Amino acid sequence: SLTFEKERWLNTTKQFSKTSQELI
Amino acid sequence: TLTEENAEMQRKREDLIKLNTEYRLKLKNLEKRLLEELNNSELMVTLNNLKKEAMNIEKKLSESEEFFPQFDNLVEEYSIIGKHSVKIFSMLEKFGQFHWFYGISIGQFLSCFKRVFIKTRVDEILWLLYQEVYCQFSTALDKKFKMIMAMTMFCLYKFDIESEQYKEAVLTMIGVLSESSDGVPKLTNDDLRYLWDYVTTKSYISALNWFKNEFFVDEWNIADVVANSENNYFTMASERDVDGTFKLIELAKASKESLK
Repeated sequence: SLTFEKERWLNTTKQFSKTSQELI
Repeated sequence: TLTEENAEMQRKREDLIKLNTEYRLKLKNLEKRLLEELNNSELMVTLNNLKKEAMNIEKKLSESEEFFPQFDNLVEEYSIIGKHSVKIFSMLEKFGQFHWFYGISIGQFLSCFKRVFIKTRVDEILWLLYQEVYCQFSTALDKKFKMIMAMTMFCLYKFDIESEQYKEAVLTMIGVLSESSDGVPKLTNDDLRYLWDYVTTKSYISALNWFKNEFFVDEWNIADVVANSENNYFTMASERDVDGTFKLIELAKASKESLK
């Protein structure tokens, strides 16, 4: 049941880069 | 017009309001659920179901992003009507300069643009806009100015719909009628030949009202304006050598209202 939470955390750490780019 | 005629941004506006509310509320709920998970690091099944609903909804809304180019295409499809309305409002504003009593407000134009559809889709809505604005603004202009406005509406329609040779024919017919350009107009039906014969026979107003009736087919008197009206305030004007009380007396007799 923790696979979905792990995937959500992985997706957050993935799109952190696009968050930084579309932050600046 | 895109939220009322085609309802395009009507359903897109309710959809984007729902999407922005989903963004804000689901960001807050994700923060709260992550805080609860940190506190937790029955309930497990509910949290997993909510997470699955969240990722399914986010996936669907991300796949919905490809409809935005279609939305922009549909928005920019209705822009010729915008340019035409800008021309119409400019002509309203400039007929506020030939005389001191023919001013125009933006709210009246908004009211008539709502009332055009409150009661070739682009061509049909454009025809409706021209017809309704002429019907609602023919009553504030005297005979010369009303005839001028009708001719301008007809010429704008026939130049932004028809070809260039008809446009040149209309320009040279106007120039001949103005006694300015001495050049024989080129005709493209019997109506133009009849007009040429009439200006040869020194008859003008017959063919001018023939063209006017060719453009618009519905007339609107003062009774029609006061009948289909929203505000309770009306202003009547005229020239000094012409009275207008007896027309209101006849209207009150017909409408059975106590005129004082």
